[PDB]
Amino acid sequence: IVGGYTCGANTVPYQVSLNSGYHFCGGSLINSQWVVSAAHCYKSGIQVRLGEDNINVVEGNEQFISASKSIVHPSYNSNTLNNDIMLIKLKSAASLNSRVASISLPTSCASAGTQCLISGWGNTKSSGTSYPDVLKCLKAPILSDSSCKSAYPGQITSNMFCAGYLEGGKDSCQGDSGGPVVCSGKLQGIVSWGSGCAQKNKPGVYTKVCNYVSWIKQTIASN
Ligand SMILES: NC(=[NH2+])c1ccc2[nH]c(-c3cc([C@@H](CC(=O)[O-])C(=O)[O-])cc(-c4ccccc4N)c3[O-])nc2c1
Ligand SMILES: [Ca+2]
Ligand SMILES: [Cl-]
Repeated sequence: IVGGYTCGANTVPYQVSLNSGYHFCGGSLINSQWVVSAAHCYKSGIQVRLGEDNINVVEGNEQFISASKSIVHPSYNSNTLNNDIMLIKLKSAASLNSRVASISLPTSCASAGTQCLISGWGNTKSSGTSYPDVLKCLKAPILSDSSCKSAYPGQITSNMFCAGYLEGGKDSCQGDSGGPVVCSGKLQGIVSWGSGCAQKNKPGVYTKVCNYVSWIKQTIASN
């Protein structure tokens, strides 16, 4: 997260870290046995880490559970990153409490101007790599579709939205991918891509979760 702030331990109880010997993507707990992340964060050998703050120290509250299966959206396109969403089922359910809780799926899509909270252990520099130990947060508004399309002409599908600041300085970045964009207490986006991080006129592009609710629900129901 570039230009963000330290969240505070466990203030984002739905945030998860996908780990394969190191943190590679974030994700969101949507129920005690399922997580939502981005399809491009897929790989085998994933361990889901819940209740984390400092990812390099066991401070307590952590639950490390292996993924039983990962379901990448069948229509995911790696070249355009359209349908960049993935569901991960956990081998055993997580014990939910105040430090580990699920976030709700939306009923409606959010509007431009909606303010949301983006979090993750991704890079904090736009020029170079500096990864943090604790979770970083950023408050960012959803931009209008015309501003999004003007910034990424021909690359925005109806399953994406932009959120951020056109002046640069604040954005999500590598390592934040797969994590949550929560607005008014509902999971509205998934960190997906962007051009560099926090560059002027190149905002973050997120997966528009509201378009996948029926799919997420049907898929969980049949697995
Ligand atoms: N500016 C943004 N809002 C933004 C948001 C999420 C991003 N995720 C990534 C991202 C970048 C990479 C690098 C890899 C490298 O330079 O070593 C790449 O391919 O350009 C990789 C991933 C990535 C790809 C597969 C699995 C986990 C990952 N973290 C990113 O999400 N960039 C991002 C940029
Ligand atoms: Ca830890
Ligand atoms: Cl266009």
